Amino acid sequence: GTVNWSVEDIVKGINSNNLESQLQATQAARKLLSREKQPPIDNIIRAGLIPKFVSFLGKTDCSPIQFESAWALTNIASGTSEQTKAVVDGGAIPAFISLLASPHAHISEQAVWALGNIAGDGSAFRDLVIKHGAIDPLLALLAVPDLSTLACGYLRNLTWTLSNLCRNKNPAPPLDAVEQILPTLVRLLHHNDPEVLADSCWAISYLTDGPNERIEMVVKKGVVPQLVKLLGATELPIVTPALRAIGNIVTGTDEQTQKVIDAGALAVFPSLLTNPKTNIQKEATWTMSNITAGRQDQIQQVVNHGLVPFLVGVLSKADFKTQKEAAWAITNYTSGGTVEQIVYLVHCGIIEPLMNLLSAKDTKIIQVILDAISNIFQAAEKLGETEKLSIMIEECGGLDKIEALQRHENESVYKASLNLIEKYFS
Ligand SMILES: NCCCC[C@H](NC(=O)c1ccc(-c2cccnc2)cc1)C(N)=O
Repeated sequence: GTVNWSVEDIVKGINSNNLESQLQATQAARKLLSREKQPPIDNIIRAGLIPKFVSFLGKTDCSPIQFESAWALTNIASGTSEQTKAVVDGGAIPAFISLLASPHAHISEQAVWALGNIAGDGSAFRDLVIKHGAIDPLLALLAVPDLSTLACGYLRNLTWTLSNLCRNKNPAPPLDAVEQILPTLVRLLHHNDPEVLADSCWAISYLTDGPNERIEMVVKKGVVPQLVKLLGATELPIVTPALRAIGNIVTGTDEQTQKVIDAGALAVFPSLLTNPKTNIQKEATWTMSNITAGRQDQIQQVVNHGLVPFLVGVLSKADFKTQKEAAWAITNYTSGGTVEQIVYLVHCGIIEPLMNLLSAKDTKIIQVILDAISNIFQAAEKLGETEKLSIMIEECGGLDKIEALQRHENESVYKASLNLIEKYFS
């Protein structure tokens, strides 16, 4: 029927003066554009078909050509930026917005998906979608008493598009737009479908990526407890964005950080710090590094929850990137912690795995480690145990690693090494 038409025929039919010939060629185009290996998007664009497609969006009298041209356009809009641009340039954005209120759910859904791909392309288009007024009719589609009545795929599409309106930076989305979408986002975050949950979490993790004021608008809606609950999901696609949102939040103030701790976050971290998926373990250790950068009573909760031996663990054996996150966690802990907390850290076994990392050929981790070693001696000098410490470090090959660092490209490293040898050794 409409399968494997040539571009030339599609053009011939869409140009005819026959609504039905056009409908038939438009469907042909959509099937061509829907093929999986190398769909001829640029050939379609070159033939000048986008303006014609955009006009069919307005044919309210012919519902099926609306759907078909919507789907065709959608396929193109899901390609490169240049391709997405051609769709926007054809004037698709207000036309798609008008279709959100289509009586046919298939058509309105298709518009949702298309606005999703356009906003998702980048900041400028995101903000252009918003200016043309997309947010209200998108939100209106979710104004039902119970989200469970909505079609499963329909609801996944809306959540996904909403998350693209939250998605990029430089600039971050308009404050006024974020405040408008957030209440519905809080609600989706409570909906019982794994995909809606994942997408909602991604949205929140976009909105929490930035300055503390941004973090505050989110934290103020009270989602932190639901984020922590989702942190313990079995589904890795829910846990990955939940962990990102949580990690973003603890880069903010001490008070925003305390919210995460109070919600029970720290109880999930023994799993997260030993998680078999390498990126979850990396994210969890980074998150820990921002927590040890906080208050002394916050360091104490890390301590109280038994997470210090997990940090020793990560430092001892992990992906190198995760180990560097572990280094930062320790330098932060040591610089801001009390003497008793630094003493405990050494009692848990921090020194040897710390020294083994001096071997690493990465200049900035070495300074982080040196930074941390110094902070520990400073605790020891308050207790006059600097000597006993020296021996620990010397027993586990720590000095051979420290002495070797003078013969080193960087001399902020050599100067840090230098000082340590004189001040605390013979
Ligand atoms: N109370 C001691 C906190 C240490 C100082 C404090 N530093 C931090 O908060 C911090 C510094 C560095 C990092 C970090 C950097 C690179 C990778 N992973 C973590 C995370 C947090 C500051 N710049 O104000």
